[PDB]
Amino acid sequence: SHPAGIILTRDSYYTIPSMEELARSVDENGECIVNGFTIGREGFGSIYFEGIVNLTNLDLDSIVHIRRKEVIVYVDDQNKPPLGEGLNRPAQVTLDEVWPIDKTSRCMITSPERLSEMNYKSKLENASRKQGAQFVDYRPESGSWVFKVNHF
Amino acid sequence: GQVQLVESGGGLAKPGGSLRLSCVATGTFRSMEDVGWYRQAPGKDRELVAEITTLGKVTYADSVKGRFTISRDDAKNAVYLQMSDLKSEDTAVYYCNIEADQTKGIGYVVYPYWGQGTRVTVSS
Ligand code: NA
Repeated sequence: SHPAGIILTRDSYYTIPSMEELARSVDENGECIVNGFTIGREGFGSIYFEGIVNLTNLDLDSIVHIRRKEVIVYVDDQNKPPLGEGLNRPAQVTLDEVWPIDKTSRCMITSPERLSEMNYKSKLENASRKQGAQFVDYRPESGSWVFKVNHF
Repeated sequence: GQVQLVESGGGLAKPGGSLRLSCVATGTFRSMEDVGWYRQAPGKDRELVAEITTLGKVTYADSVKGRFTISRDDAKNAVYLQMSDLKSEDTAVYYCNIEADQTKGIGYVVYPYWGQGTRVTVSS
């Protein structure tokens, strides 16, 4: 969506509303403001920002990085906007295929029985807490971990 | 990310003796998660000796329970095995396994790392 100044070109990334729809969502003032915004990366995860978000000129290629088992938003604090501005605001993260690695074989552990024996869910609850996130859910059969943050 | 392990404390003791194994992790990681000591003798599979998960659960192999004591220091990122009442079957190379949290943003990226090990010989 060139017209809104939004920069998102990486393969596998998408927005909700779609980049094509955001292209048709520029108001009389040159601005693209949506109510509820998701940026996702298929196979990896998504980040949902509730409420009114001004997307104008957002350089999502530089700002948002959804990787295996982690998200990075604003990689440089010198370029991070104040609390409540841009994407530095409350968000709900969904990460896909969040599974432990076998200590000797380095293989992914997906069996729900082994996951429950390690209490992997409790590992994710503790990891959410130690990072200041609010644990929401873990689905073992898909490895989907959901948690919420106040900002980035 | 990078992790380097330095294992030490292995040497020779006779039956009934004592040693202290140590492993120190450095590198770029956020924290140590599950940590454990293992051992491999010739002709055998590598076996778990003792472990402390990131949640605090402790586990000993039946053959060393009450003789070996694992502990961890999460300020210094080090893992120790106090081996007392050593028996000749304890002879093996000992390996510390350290799970490193390598997350860069928010998440739970964890990979396990092995060292080159430290040799224990319990001789007659
Ligand atoms: Na973490």
